[PDB]
Amino acid sequence: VAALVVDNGSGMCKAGFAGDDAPRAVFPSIVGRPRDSYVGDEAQSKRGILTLKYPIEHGIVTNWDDMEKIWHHTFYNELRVAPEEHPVLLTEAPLNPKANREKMTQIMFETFNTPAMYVAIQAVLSLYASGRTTGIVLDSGDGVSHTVPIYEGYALPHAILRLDLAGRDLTDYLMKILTERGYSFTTTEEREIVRDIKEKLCYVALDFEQEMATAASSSSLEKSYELKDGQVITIGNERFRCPEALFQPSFLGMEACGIHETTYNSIMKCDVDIRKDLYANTVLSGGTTMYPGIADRMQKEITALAPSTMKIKIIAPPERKYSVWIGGSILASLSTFQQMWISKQEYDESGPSIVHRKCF
Ligand SMILES: Nc1ncnc2c1ncn2[C@@H]1O[C@H](COP(=O)(O)OP(=O)(O)OP(=O)(O)O)[C@@H](O)[C@H]1O
Ligand SMILES: [Ca+2]
Repeated sequence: VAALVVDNGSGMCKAGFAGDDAPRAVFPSIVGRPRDSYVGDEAQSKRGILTLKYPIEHGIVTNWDDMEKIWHHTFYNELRVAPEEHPVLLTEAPLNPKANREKMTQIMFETFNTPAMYVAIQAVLSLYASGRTTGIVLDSGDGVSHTVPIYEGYALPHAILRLDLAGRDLTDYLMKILTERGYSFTTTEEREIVRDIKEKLCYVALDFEQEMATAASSSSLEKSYELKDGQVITIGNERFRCPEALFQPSFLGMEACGIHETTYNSIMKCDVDIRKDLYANTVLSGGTTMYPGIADRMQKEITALAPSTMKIKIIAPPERKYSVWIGGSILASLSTFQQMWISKQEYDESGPSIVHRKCF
């Protein structure tokens, strides 16, 4: 029988069967409750009568009651399976606190009675999906961006960096600057419309200053978008100013290095003898890395920071929106992985802290 692959994020949850090339269910990480409980799409649609919670903040689980409700929904409503029948691979953020790993483990075995489980780092799974075991991954989702150096299958914790600027922040920023053109997007249902605008029309400029000058001298960069009621709006320099905040956190009032400088800073924290492997194997993952033009801009910026003789290669896989899930599916499918699982007998004997020596 097949193992199950579950990838829980700040914005979206992805789940399915080990061996498939895509997840079977993708839904919002939202739990709703009367002002008895609703999860996912139903919670968002019925949001008028409900109080909404987001159990995962910047990649870290903060509310365990609600996280359990998401897992019950994932098994019984979305995949339509019995947890006690299947081994279960779960995913976690880089630098997930020790206590969080243990509680995760406790709930699978004691609440859902899984015969087996395992937990792997999100960024490591993405690297695997690209057929590599050495490289540095930039993972940018809905709530957090990480840069993660990896060597022979092992993430290097001393060199991992965290930036709390991602897709959710970009959506809000686009709402703001579209107003300064005369439009008025402010409500929760309007936020969802602007999220669509962002995903369809936005892009990363190669040279920001020059792109600003092009937009100010003609309408060559303008694009249109039709709203539900038939109104057509027009967007110009907003198309590239929005994702520019990833490269300049100043735009949002943050005193922080951009995603290009963060990647270089992580590499510089690693042993001199491995840096060249990392420079030549920089991989992009997550929904927020989907912008057209993002790989060429990363290439340009890293080149200006690195030594002049250095070989720079940015890899941006076409399926990178789901490369965490696909990496898990690959791993849980390998017959040479089957003796890596934590069994329930092992749990019964050692308890939740067995996870530190089994999932290393
Ligand atoms: N084509 C696209 N262009 C730009 N942004 C996109 C695109 N598709 C999705 N996104 C954005 O990516 C985000 C979702 O990505 P992902 O599922 O990787 O994050 P997550 O796992 O929910 O969150 P995190 O990893 O931060 O915990 C959303 O903010 C969404 O608006
Ligand atoms: Ca994620």
